[PDB]
Amino acid sequence: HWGYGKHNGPEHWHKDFPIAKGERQSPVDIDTHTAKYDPSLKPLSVSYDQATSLRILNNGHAFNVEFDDSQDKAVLKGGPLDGTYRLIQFHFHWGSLDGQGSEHTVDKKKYAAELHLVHWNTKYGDFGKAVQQPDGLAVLGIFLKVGSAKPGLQKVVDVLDSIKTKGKSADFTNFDPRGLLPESLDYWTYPGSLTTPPLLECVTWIVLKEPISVSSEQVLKFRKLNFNGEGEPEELMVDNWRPAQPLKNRQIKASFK
Ligand SMILES: NCCCN(CCc1ccccc1)CC(=O)N(CCc1ccc(S(N)(=O)=O)cc1)Cc1ccco1
Ligand SMILES: [Zn+2]
Repeated sequence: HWGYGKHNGPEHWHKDFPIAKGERQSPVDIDTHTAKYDPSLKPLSVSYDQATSLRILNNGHAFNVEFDDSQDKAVLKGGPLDGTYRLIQFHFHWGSLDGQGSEHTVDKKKYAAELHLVHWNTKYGDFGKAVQQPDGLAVLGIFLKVGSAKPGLQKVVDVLDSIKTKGKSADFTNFDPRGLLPESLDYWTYPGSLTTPPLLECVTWIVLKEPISVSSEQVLKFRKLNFNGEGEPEELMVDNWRPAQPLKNRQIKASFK
């Protein structure tokens, strides 16, 4: 159905998902000179000590590392958020070359990739209910630039050969997502949407200012994945990012001066 090619990519999504042209779509460009410091914003609380990763899945658009979200084990709170949001999965968006790949941009700069740690508001009971609410999800976004290797990413990189094609999964227990964070939790925040269909306007976005560095070899392995299923013509999983969407009547707030 939808995808990232010329015939089914982001410019086509509105025909099946008319919210694609909505009032709070993501991603957006973060204009750093226009984002206002909000001293009312609290420090983020990232509590991943008890995270329970389970499985890694190639879903035909990215790969997801899935977590046990049946209890409050890995949660995001504070910052702009009211209440408690449970980690359900993380995934990335990346490019065919290092000069593109991120979904959010910073003063129009594109990073090589972007990590999304996806959390749902426990007041709605399950993820499917949460996505129907304007405050249902919180996605923590982290930019990736190419330079030195990220040691905490290597366990992900090394399993990708086992999930090359759409629909393949592999056991992925005991992975610590704290190894994917940068040092600083300074962030920008704004109300937005899922960046893939169904594009629901249910996300509080929290985008960290500090990128993580990954090595060229690490991102090259991302680019060896396939959008296609096994025994189908090979289409490399690259450029699985949606471009920036109109900001409309929204303000991006900064946690830092
Ligand atoms: N059983 C198959 C799992 C598929 N799940 C169902 C999970 C579920 C849990 C409890 C109750 C019902 C369903 C749907 C799902 O995960 N999607 C991807 C969601 C998603 C998340 C982050 C981003 S992003 N890039 O913005 O971070 C973009 C999209 C599609 C979707 C559908 C509706 C909203 O989304
Ligand atoms: Zn995403």
